[PDB]
Amino acid sequence: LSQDFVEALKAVVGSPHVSTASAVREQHGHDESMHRCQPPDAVVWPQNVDQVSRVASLCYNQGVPIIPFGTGTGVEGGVCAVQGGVCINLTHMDQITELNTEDFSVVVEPGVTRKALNTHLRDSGLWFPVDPGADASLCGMAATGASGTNAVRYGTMRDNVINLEVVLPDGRLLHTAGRGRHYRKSAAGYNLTGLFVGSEGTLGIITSTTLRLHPAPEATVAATCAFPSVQAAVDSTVQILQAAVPVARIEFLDDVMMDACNRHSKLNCPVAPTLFLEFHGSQQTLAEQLQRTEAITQDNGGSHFSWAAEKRNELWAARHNAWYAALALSPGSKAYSTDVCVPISRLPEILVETKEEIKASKLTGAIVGHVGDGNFACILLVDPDDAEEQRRVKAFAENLGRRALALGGTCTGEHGIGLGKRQLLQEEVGPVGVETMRQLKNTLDPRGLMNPGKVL
Ligand SMILES: Cc1cc2nc3c(=O)[nH]c(=O)nc-3n(C[C@H](O)[C@H](O)[C@H](O)COP(=O)(O)OP(=O)(O)OC[C@H]3O[C@@H](n4cnc5c(N)ncnc54)[C@H](O)[C@@H]3O)c2cc1C
Ligand SMILES: CC(C)C[C@@H](O)C(=O)O
Repeated sequence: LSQDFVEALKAVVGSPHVSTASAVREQHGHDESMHRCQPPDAVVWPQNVDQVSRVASLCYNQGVPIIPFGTGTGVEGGVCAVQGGVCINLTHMDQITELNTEDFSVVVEPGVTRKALNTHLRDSGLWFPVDPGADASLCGMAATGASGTNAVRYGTMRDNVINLEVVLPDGRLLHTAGRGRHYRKSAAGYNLTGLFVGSEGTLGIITSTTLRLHPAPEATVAATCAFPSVQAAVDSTVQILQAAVPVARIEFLDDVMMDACNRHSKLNCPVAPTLFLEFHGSQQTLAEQLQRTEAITQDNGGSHFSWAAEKRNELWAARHNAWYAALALSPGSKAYSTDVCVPISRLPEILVETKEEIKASKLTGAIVGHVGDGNFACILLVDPDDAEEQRRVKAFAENLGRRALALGGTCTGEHGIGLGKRQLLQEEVGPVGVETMRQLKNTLDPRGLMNPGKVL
């Protein structure tokens, strides 16, 4: 970047809020993925939406790529500056506004995390349910189309984003459903909100998200259930869903994952393929749900439920930190991930096959997953210097993605495409799907400067 351009950035946001220092750029050049750190040419922290718009307009008109940056917890290289440019760290805009408890809605800026929102909401009787394990930017979660353990009951980001404020690549300000609007449903025009959820910073910069809030459950029960086999745990999951038990959380850990979590959390669960379960209801609807869920797990060899405020928090903290538990197995490893999602009836086939394929290869791997959605992740731990191992693990991940596609599923349930799944996406939606997505990309970002090299 020229020094005139850098001074122009400083004129917008203030000198302390622009950095061209290599260390600062390198910290913003990677996420949690394997994709090589590619440092942006500068990092900029806008302090308000007007500044976001002016930074975007300056970059766009000068041919400088723009990389939106939330909390940098993505796992597909979304923030990697493959073509250089300006990384826009959005987290100084950290205000919660327009809290409408009577309407179950709130507006959050990119610096607001789920933990901050739910802390702000304690005593309200409301909470925000979509819970990635990282305390991520809520606007980043809208950008990636995130889900979480609670999504099986309470929906994904797509289900819970009511409106978005978006700075388009050339700086124009768009309120996807209209400025200030919030409602339960609409047929008014084309739904623009859904287009920007899961856009990963390639269509514009989300500067606020209007979120659906949910009533806190009357009563909560959590438990773990150990199984003799992966087949037994996943058959139980499918049968629980087919019986329409409205479980709040249903999470799978294979024996490898469970052992890693034990070692990283001082849980001490039996080392076995395991379901972490949570139920929400009145003290008596719970008794009904438990009754019927235990009957199904018992049919498949599940243990009697090991019951879990403080022990349940411990349970879900261990689950949320599964990524770090797996990385801690061999210190220094980074890791590759998968994220397939299949029709639920095909979930037993693909999980059992994945476990078998992990055994049959040199590969080390742990399995954890939002199986209530038909979704799971492989965590594939690698040496950052062993190029041969990385080639095998990438080949494994691509084969797993293609197997999910063969079953009618999707290559990513929640993490997104970034740099890692672009070729799988082309196979998933085919030539007319690819061209259609590209046409939408081109009308919003004619110059191709909005997070280039990602998704498409
Ligand atoms: C331990 C751990 C557990 C996780 N668990 C889950 C899980 O259960 N479910 C799940 O879905 N993900 C999960 N993730 C992945 C990650 O937390 C989510 O993808 C999250 O939504 C990323 O948010 P972020 O702000 O950190 O993203 P970043 O890495 O900062 O950015 C991700 C992508 O979105 C873009 N972007 C970010 N902010 C904006 C914005 N305001 N406007 C436009 N584009 C933007 C970036 O350009 C990039 O392409 C987990 C990650 C970790 C490390
Ligand atoms: C970090 C991801 C590979 C796993 C994450 O999505 C989770 O469900 O804990």
